[PDB]
This record gives sequence, structure tokens and C-alpha cells, in this order.
Amino acid sequence: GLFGAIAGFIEGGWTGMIDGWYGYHHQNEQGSGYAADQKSTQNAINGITNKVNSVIEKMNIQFTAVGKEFNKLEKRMENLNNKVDDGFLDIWTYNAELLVLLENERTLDFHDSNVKNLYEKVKSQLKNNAKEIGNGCFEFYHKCDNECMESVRNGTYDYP
Amino acid sequence: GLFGAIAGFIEGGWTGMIDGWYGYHHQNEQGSGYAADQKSTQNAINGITNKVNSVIEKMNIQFTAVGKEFNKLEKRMENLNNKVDDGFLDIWTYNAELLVLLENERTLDFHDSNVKNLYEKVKSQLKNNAKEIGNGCFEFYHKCDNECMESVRNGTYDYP
Amino acid sequence: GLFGAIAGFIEGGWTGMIDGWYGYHHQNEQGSGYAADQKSTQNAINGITNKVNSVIEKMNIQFTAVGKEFNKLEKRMENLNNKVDDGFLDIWTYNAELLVLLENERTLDFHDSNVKNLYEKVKSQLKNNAKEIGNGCFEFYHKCDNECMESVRNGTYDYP
Amino acid sequence: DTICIGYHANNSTDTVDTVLEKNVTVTHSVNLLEDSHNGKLCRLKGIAPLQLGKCNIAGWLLGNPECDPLLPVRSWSYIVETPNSENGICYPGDFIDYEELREQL
Amino acid sequence: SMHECNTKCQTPLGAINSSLPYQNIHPVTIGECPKYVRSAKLRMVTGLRNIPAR
Repeated sequence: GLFGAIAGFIEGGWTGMIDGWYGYHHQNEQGSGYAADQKSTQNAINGITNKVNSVIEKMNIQFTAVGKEFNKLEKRMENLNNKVDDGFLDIWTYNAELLVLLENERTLDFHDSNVKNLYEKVKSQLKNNAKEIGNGCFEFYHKCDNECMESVRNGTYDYP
Repeated sequence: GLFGAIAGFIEGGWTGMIDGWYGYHHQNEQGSGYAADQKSTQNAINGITNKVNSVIEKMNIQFTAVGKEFNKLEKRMENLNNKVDDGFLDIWTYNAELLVLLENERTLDFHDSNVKNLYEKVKSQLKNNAKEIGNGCFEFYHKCDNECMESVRNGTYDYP
Repeated sequence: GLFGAIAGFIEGGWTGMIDGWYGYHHQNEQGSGYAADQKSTQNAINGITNKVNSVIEKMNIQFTAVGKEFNKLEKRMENLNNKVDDGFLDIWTYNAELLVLLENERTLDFHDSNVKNLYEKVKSQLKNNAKEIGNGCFEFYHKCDNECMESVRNGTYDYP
Repeated sequence: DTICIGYHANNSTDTVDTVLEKNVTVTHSVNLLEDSHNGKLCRLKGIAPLQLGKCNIAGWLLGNPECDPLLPVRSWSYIVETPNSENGICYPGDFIDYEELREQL
Repeated sequence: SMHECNTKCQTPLGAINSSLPYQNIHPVTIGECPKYVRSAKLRMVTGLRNIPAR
């Protein structure tokens, strides 16, 4: 997208992750499988939950709103009431649709950001222990276990 | 801007580019020329055309807005009318200048994004065969044709 | 945050940096201390000053607004006046609380971007003659004085 | 021993509209807009409304003979008319400040 | 038609029983209802772009 991970250098998303929005497809000689990164997943979920809260909280509830009737010699104050009800309804519908286009784009920017921050975090651990091969896929120089994969997940693996 | 490619690592834009918004310039033994990267330029043109359509679509065309007279013992209802007309015109003028400043910033950030996405796809493609010089320029280690420069435009390029 | 420097790759800010929002720590043999990057600090201050100006100057000052009087057979034009005042105040509080939460996040993204644009600028100058160590820190290969360390700050030091 | 960073996908045919592209297919979304209703008049917090039915406000308040079923109604949470609320004033003239009387009520 | 249902929000078409911020049913409301707007879709994304790789 904007940052260049979602349909970017990482070609597509994997249905093998269900545990979280971000994850690692490990391909060990001890067996392959998927494992979600709980940190980037929960930071994204917390930021999305606060965005979902914020847009609903700013929408203070509509109380009893009823139509006003006017007589045959009150057509001006009828057209003032009509202009007021229409003009408010225009502004509320306009702000509701404008914000939706903006926040959907900003959320796709935010998720693309969270894949990028996770990729560079794993790349800075696999420095001269691996090479980049598949745009997300690293290929190790010394072949390490599922414990060493989990060490790369949890933010350790200090190896050169 | 917000991605450090436009006015950043690439010092300025090329006036010899007319074919598209993002493009390359080869310096082969076959000579030189400006050639746009079509996929990034067209995707940006779709993103700009959709925003241009959206901001024009979201306002609905102003129907007949006619001024209303009030007599000498209706000056309260004139001050209600005037407050309604002013207060709507305030809000609609504020909404128009809000979305102009905000989306003009987002447009320059979006184009700056697309130029770094253009540079990073070429860096990940040329890899061990080329180094950085002018920040954007890639001296090859083997010297390949303008057909092989087109292989970097379409993003194939079959040599590590 | 979004760009992944502020609470990202750089773990925390320095309380010895006070002179600017961006800068460098000395760790040479000529002693420790701090020297601010005035270009990243001033471009951030200019963007912040223009957004501070924008949010204030768009809000054109409120003229005299007083309560209006209505008798016992004017409850409709009283409740129409009240609906106009309440509906404008709903929209006004809504636009103010939209702008403050959105542009505080965009300010965090903008500052986080200015740390990227500075760090990648120093990496492209240092290259092989210094390597990254303390996620922000660069260990000089050949070693050099506070004059050579200053030359990296001001936008020179074009050493491979 | 290889390790590949990626992002989530699923079977979800949810779509959203953005400034860049309309109807973008997404893994999860929620609607902030409401369209469902019971199709029924219901009690507002356990208290039933007054339904004027075949009558309007003026036929109930003056006590028109066709609006005698509405005369014992003491309390309500809201007042309801229908498109056929014609039993009002049953002898011609005018109702002075009618518009204000339904605003009081 | 009147029925022995209960609600926090009524409209002329029928009673809404939801906590969503907006509605598109009717401008006339009684009690504590969602905000009337002429919108047909205000769907916000919580996940990312679905690209199944299938």
C-alpha cells in the first residue's frame, strides 16, 4: 500500500495465520508451520479498538427529534425549519462519509506500517546469519532450530 | 516530504520526463533517454482520480437559495434566519479549507511514498550487481542493454 | 510509532538533547556531550508553526451572540432557536475533537518521519567507514576526531 | 531452516471505500450505520404511547364524540397519529394557536 | 402497529434496538436513537486488505 508491504514486496497474505494479523511462516527441517507475532498483532488491535471507540464516542446520542407543524400563514418559518433540518442533515452525512474514506485509508497505512516495523525488527537480528531470498523470507547460514525461531519471534537472537 | 525521496535522496525532478510522474533515466552504451515506470504512475493517477472524484461527489449541488423578507416586528426571526445562513456558511467554508490543506499534504506524502516504492523495488531487484552513486543511480557491474533496462522497468531482471 | 523510530528502533529520547528536537550524541575520545541537528529541528519547527497557525487562524473570531426572548405563544420559535444553537454546538464540538485527535497523530507521524530522514541520511554518508551498533549509534571503522564527527552533522563526510 | 514474515488473510468478502480505491476487499470490518428496526410501535422504557388512531390532537382535546376512546388516557411516553387522523374539529371554524398547543403537549 | 415490545428508540417505521452511532431509517425519532444520516454504507475497516494468495 503506502509503505509497500501489503500487496508490496510481500506478495500476499496467508490464511495459515488465524492467531493474529501479523506472523511468521517458519520452514524448519524440524517441520514447517505458521506462528503469529503477538506484539505487532496486539499493538494493531489496541490501536484499532481505540479508533473504533473514538469514532463512536464522538457521536453523542440523538435525543427525541419530532417534526414541527406550521399554519398556512407560517410558510417562511416552515422553510426556515426545513432549511435547518436539511442543512444539519447535509453536514452530518458529509462528515460521516468524508471521515470513513479518510480513516479506512489511514488504517491501511497503519497496518502496512506494522508489517514494515516487524520486517525490519527481524532483519536487524538476522544480519550476517542470513540473506534475504523471497521478500520476507530469510535463508540462514548455519541452520537453527524452532527454539532459535522463537528467539527471533520474542525479540532476542543477538547473533552476528 | 514525509518519505524523503521527493526533495530528499533524489535532489529534484526531471523536466525531460513527460510520459509519467515516476520514471527512470538509463546511461547505456546504447545512449540515454527518459522512460516512465507505467505501473506506479497509473496506480498514482487512479488514486488521484478517485480522490478528485470523491471530493466533488460528496457535496450535492446547491438548489435555489432565495432570501426571505421580514417586517419591522419580525427582527428576531430575521436574526434567526441570518444566524442560520451565517453559521452554515461558516461550517461549509471551514470544511472546504480543512480538506484542501489536509488532502494537499496527503497528496505530496503519497507521491513521495510512490518514489521511494519505485527506488526500493529497483534496489531489491539489482541487488549485488549495483551500488549507489547519485542516490537513485545504479552503476552495473556487468553492463547490460536497454532491453535489460526495460527488464528493470517491468521488474523481471534475471541475474543476481 | 508509524515510521518506527520514536519508541521504535531508537528506544528513548535523550534529556541531554534540549537544544533541538533531533541531534547527535558524542562518544569520541575527545569526550561525550550533545550537538543538535539544526536542519531536522528547524524543518520540524516550521511544519509545527504552520499547523499551529492553521488550526488557530481558520477559526475566525466569534462576534456578540446573546440569548433571544420568547413569550408563552412562541415556544415553537424558542425550540427552533434552541435546536439551531444545540445542532451548531454539536457540529462545532465534533469538528474540534476530530481535528485535535487526527492532527496529534499526524504530528507524531511527522516527527517520527524526521528521525528516519536523519538516520538514513547519516547511514548513506558513513557507509563502510562506520557500522550501526547501538540502534542509532555508529561505530567508526578507521576512527576520527570531533571535526570529522561534525562533518557528518553538517551534510558533508562523503567517505565510502 | 527459513523464516518468512507475512500478514493475515482469510475467506472474508467484507469491503470498504477509501479516497484511493472503492470497494477494497478486507479481512475484518464493522458497520457504524444502522438499518434494522422491529417494524412495530413499542413501549418507550416499559411505558406505552398514546395512539390517537382515527383522531388527531384537536378531536381528543375538545372531546369530539368519535374520539371518546381517547378521553380516559391519563399518561404516555410519546404521542402518535396516523395518516388518517381526520377526526379533529367536528364543527367548522378555526383553532386559535393550535401549532403552539401541540408544542405545549 | 402497536405491540407489547419494549425499546430505548422509536421511529415511525419501527423501533431500533442497537448501539451503533448512525442510522438511515427515519429523521423523526423518540427516546435515545442513533444519528439520522442519508448514508447507505459507513463501514470502517478493523482488519487489513484481504489477499488470500489462493
